[PDB]
Amino acid sequence: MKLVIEGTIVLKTGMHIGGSSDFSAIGAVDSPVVRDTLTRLPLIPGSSLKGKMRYLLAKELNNGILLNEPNNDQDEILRLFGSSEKDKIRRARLKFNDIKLSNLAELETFNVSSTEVKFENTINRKTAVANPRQIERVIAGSKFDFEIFYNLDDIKEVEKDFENIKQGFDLLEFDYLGGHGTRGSGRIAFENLSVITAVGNFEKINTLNEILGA
Amino acid sequence: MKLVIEGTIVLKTGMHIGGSSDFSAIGAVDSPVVRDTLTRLPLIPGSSLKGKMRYLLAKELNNGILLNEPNNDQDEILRLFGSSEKDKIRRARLKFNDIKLSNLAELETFNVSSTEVKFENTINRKTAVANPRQIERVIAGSKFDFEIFYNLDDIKEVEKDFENIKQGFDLLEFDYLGGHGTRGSGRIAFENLSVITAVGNFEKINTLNEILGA
Amino acid sequence: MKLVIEGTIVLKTGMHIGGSSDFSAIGAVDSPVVRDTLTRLPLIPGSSLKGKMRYLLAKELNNGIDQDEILRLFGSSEKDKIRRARLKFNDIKLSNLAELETFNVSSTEVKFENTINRKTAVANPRQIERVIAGSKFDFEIFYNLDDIKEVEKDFENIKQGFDLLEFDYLGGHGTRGSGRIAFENLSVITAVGNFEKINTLNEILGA
Amino acid sequence: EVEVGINRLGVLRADVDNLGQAFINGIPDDYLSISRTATFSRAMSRFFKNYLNQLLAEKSYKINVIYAGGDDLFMIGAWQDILDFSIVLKQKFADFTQNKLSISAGIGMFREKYPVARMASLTGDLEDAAKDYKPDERAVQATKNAVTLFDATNVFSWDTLENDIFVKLDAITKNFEKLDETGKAFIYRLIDLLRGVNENQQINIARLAYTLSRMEEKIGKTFAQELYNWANADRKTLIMALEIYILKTRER
Amino acid sequence: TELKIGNEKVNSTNFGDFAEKAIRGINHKPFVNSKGGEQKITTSKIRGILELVNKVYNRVINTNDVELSENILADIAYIKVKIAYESGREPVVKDFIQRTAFTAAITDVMNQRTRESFLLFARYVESLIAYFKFYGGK
Amino acid sequence: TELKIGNEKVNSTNFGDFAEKAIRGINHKPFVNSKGGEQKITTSKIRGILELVNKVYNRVINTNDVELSENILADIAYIKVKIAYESGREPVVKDFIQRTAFTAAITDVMNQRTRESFLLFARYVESLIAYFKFYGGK
Amino acid sequence: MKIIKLYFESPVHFGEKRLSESKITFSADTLFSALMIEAVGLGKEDEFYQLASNNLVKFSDAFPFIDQYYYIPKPMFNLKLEKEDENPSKAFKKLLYVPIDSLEDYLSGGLDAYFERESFNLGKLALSEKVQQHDFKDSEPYNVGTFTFKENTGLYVLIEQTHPLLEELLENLQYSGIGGKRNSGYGKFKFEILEDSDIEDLFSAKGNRKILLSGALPKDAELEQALKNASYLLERRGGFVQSDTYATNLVKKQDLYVFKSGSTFENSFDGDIYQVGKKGNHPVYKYAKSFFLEVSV
Ligand SMILES: Nc1ncnc2c1ncn2[C@@H]1O[C@H](COP(=O)(O)O[C@H]2[C@@H](O)[C@H](n3cnc4c(N)ncnc43)O[C@@H]2COP(=O)(O)OP(=O)(O)OP(=O)(O)O)[C@@H](O)[C@H]1O
Ligand SMILES: [Mg+2]
Ligand SMILES: [Mg+2]
Repeated sequence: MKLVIEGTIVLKTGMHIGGSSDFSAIGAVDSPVVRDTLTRLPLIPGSSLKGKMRYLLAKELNNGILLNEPNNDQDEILRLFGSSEKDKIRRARLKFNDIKLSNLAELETFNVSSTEVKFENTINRKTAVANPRQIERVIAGSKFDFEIFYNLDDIKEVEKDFENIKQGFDLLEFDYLGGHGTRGSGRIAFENLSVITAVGNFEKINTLNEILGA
Repeated sequence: MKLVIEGTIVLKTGMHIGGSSDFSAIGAVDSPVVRDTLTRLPLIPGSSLKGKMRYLLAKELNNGILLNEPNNDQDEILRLFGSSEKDKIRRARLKFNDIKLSNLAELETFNVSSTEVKFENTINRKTAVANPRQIERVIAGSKFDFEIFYNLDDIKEVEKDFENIKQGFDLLEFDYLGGHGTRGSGRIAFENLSVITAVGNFEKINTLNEILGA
Repeated sequence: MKLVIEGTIVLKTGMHIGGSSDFSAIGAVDSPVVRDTLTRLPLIPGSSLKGKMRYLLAKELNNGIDQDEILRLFGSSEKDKIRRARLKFNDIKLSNLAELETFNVSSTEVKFENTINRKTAVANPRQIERVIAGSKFDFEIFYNLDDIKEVEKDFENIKQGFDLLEFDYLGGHGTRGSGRIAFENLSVITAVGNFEKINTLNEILGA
Repeated sequence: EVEVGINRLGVLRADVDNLGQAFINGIPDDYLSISRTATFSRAMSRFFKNYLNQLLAEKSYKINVIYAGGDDLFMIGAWQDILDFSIVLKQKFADFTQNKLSISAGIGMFREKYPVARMASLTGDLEDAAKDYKPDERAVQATKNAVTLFDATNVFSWDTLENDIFVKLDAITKNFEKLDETGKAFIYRLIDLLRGVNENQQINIARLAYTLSRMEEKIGKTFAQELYNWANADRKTLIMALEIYILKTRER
Repeated sequence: TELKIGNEKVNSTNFGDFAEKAIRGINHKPFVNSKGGEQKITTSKIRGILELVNKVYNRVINTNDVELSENILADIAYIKVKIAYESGREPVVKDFIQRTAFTAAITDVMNQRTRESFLLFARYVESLIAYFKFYGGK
Repeated sequence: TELKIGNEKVNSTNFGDFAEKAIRGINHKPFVNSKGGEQKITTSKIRGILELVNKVYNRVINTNDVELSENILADIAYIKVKIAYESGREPVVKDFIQRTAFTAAITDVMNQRTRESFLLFARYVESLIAYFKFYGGK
Repeated sequence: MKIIKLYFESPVHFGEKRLSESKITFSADTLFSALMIEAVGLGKEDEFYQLASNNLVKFSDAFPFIDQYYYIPKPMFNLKLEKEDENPSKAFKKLLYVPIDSLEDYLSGGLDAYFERESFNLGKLALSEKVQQHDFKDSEPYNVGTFTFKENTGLYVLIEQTHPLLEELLENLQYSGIGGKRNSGYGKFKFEILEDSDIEDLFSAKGNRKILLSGALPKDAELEQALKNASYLLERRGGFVQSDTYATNLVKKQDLYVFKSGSTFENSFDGDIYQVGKKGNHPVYKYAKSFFLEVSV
């Protein structure tokens, strides 16, 4: 059995995820955001979402401290995100996906594009001279509908898996996703968190929703 | 008699299906994909598709547990994908073929290339220092027309064989197709599935075509 | 009295025929392909094509229901029913080097594969040397006009074997994606003697 | 019985060079006697038969000698045993004959079901390729003092040339046992790009640049540049020593 | 092949040696600024050169046309424009661009208009960065 | 993709060289003041012109649309208006525009209306700024 | 006289006793067997046997040719007139084939021993690992000894007084291959009758010593005459009868022992076409007529 965790990621502040492939002009942008190559639609890579969620959850579950290596995290994190250790390989019960922004029509109703330009600078404390940059940033109010695949392997510890999934989601809500988060950017929110059966039906699927929506 | 199963593998997210080295620079593409060597077109190996599909079907024909060798999995899996067990050699009914990118012209309609470079990194936790990595991925929206030959050893198992084939295609929907799938990549979809008779006119190919296309 | 059947084999998905055990490294090509002894160009041995075509025809003309057709077309020596041959297969050398060199690409590729353990989930990276797709192999098959009545049935069976090879593979790990081929330029022209019905034999292969 | 190695069958065909000439004119005319000729003949025969038996019985050798007799030698056994007993055979022959008679060998790798007649014929023509060795094509007759290592074209020697190849083999074995276990994938890269250097040279200098680029905390770049230093002057020597090292250390 | 540099000629076989020679010439006698020098270019300033070249290398590495397309040629010309622009910003960059004749190689690539020429140029630049590594650091 | 700078058509590969020609021509033979003086256009003014071009380029570039919509063309016509205003205010800016075909280039983009035309115009202006920074200095 | 040059387009298997090894040349009994099989194919085996048994078409075996250098197996000279100088030892032992124009130079001495062998390079022997695929049983790995020639290299056959029937048979033998695995992808060649001028002088010459150029067996009458001051070598010519219309099963033939094609004689004998298959229902023949090259020591 396999389950699909749907939901939406709503940007609270501007969100920047780096990665640059071509044509950064000399007066326009210095750090573009990652975009879907075909449709040019900005996206949240599943790698970055998975990594931030794993970091926050592993730090929270262990002791509040996290200095180890990913293949030596706690057993919940190891069983939910995977482990490549030689003799102890845990197959990941989560398959994150790349997350394109869904409410572009809603944004176009407000006569705005999905990305803004943010003008920053650093001020040399010696001479008080400013060095300007130009960060492309996905505007607040953008919504990213996602889908995370959960491989239902153990029928009994699925509840603890989903409690930790919700805990990691809530840790992201009080943190940033991608880019210069401590300097204002990156704030996000989660909504419409619902798990559904990929094929067939699961006995505790009404329980797994109420431990996701609450 | 021989049947040909046609379809399209459409990339929902970027796919990193390759492992071939093609004289890569230090920081250009740290992980390239497999391509057709002559036409440079991106390629889905038939071995990769066959192996992932066999894994998913053999696990989902138990269900949920698969810890044995490929030759001890299941009569359905052995008769569909092949067994080399010394006591009972089984000839595979499915002949997978390497799959090339079909809609390159449709990609050029959007002035986009066939692949992309996805910048990732890794954050150490005892030192909090990143470590980049650039992996090549075929663009989401790429389409791969495939033909898989099926041979009728007996027509009393063809209906269940196509049940299992459609099931494996469905299980590939909620998994990835080889690569960094757990971290966003590899999500695919199956479209325009059909089965036709290579030579002759199979009597009950309408049931097979209505069960492949659902 | 002698017929030569020309034609070209086009590699569609890459082909790995044969194993020549020599010059292996830690990475290596764990399984190389057959090549010419002198020019080192890859080839399809006439034995490989002959055997795979005979396999396809024997499993086709029988369907679990060898026969006279297969024995008279490929030969026989089993215990009493010694039939000599009518088809005389030849080694097929790689024709596309003028074309393959314009792409600045070698005639062979190294395909990277792995098997993943189902208990320990541990991979195992194997390398398979493979003749790249789009390679062409112009061939010749000599047919001996032992009997003039059976020519049409023999050539219908030859075309059927070619067609069965079209929906199959020719060498190596085919069910894992390799070894798909195609045929074109399929013509038969009498080499010695004069066959008045060479037109219908060309129409058999042309179809 | 091996744990790390290759599943190949190695053979040896050692033939003393110019023994017939050592009988026709090797012994001085002034010192020509029936007793002296008989002494030399019996010494050579006893050497071959008896001392091959005793040298193999001295310690644990995985050799199943087929023929010793006289002036000839056939051996079948573990591949690494053939390789490491070839040197023992050459040094023992040099010691017993006081460096007066040259010897040639030939080693071939075969499967567990390879035709033994084909084994013998291939090893014989490799032996001939070792017999017809000449550093320069100016002097009359061949030096005959050479060994062919798995190929008729790979005619190495027993002199300072084999000294160099074995020093390289020992150094590579000592150094390249303990890498990062991840950056070792460049070894097959080097092997398949140095398989023959008469073609596009771009990738060779590119690998040189990559080896220079590789910069972390390791043994350093002493041996990482010694690879480059030995990659130009000794091309066939490097490939032969590297392939011997790979076959010895292959996890097969 | 046939990549003009200004004083010599780097063919497809001779990019790494010239790159190491140029880096040694850079490492020897460092740059002279207003205050008599003397600091050397940073790893994240030859970075920019390396990703600038790779942003076309990734698009040319996987193709089979002998001559570069008009889209690739435009991006190479844009690389030339960018390297001209950034050299005016910092002098420690301009000496790197001059002592290692980037501009002549780019212009010859734009004159040859062939895939192999740009591959050789990219190999030369990559070897240049690789040789800056293992000599300097930081 | 074929701009009409002055009397010579500009394609997608000669933008850098033609912008270099424009900057060197201005640098070698500069504008003469009314009051018997010599001065160039300041870096602030050309940077403001580039910013104007960067305002529209930052929204055009994040698209796959072949032809620019009516809003982009309206913004381009407004930028042409501001070019005329700057030319009318300071005669050095008018001279800089006239020696190049910056007005003629913007008119060609306005007449072509395609995305690629404005992309080439942005490339040309970026190269003008690049070769000002390289040649004029700072 | 009439050098028949055979140019092979595929590696050949000319096996001597087993499939795993191949030799570089085929003998004259092999060629006569091939031509007799062709003649049975087009229904004139009787006229071919009459021609060959009446010496109207007598041929040597296949010798190598490299770049218009016609080669011959090292003649079995008694070497009684060379002990004065040169190397009367194993130096002239690895030498397998000498050129046929330089034979009188070799016979009188002065031909380089080392130089020839590296000069004599025509392709190389090859392994060809094959199998018999079985659907459920184990596959049967076997290998075929093959041999590929160089680009400008092949075999050449000496024929006196070429015949229209022989020309017709050699056209048919192009498309049926020659050698071991000819119905597999191995036997394949094209030929040129190629009359030659510097060669017919060697066979119009005279001399005391005669060089046998075809594996021949003397008649019972002249064995005593031929076995006088002769330096010969026997070889067994047997194997299996290759025909589907013989003895209704796979039966061997009477092994025949013939003088090798490098032997030297003082007395010229004319060999015989030997009935080696008698219990079957067609005459299996061993072509063992004699083809000589007279020289003078
Ligand atoms: N006492 C004596 N014994 C043998 N031959 C003698 C003697 N005095 C003179 N001669 C002459 O020498 C040659 C020998 O040629 P050959 O008859 O071919 O005989 C073989 C072999 O029987 C003989 N042999 C081998 N081992 C011994 C020993 N232990 N003692 C005596 N004799 C022995 O030598 C010949 C070996 O032939 P090859 O191995 O091929 O020679 P090579 O050194 O390998 O040459 P190369 O390939 O390196 O160039 C006759 O003329 C005889 O009258
Ligand atoms: Mg000896
Ligand atoms: Mg001997």
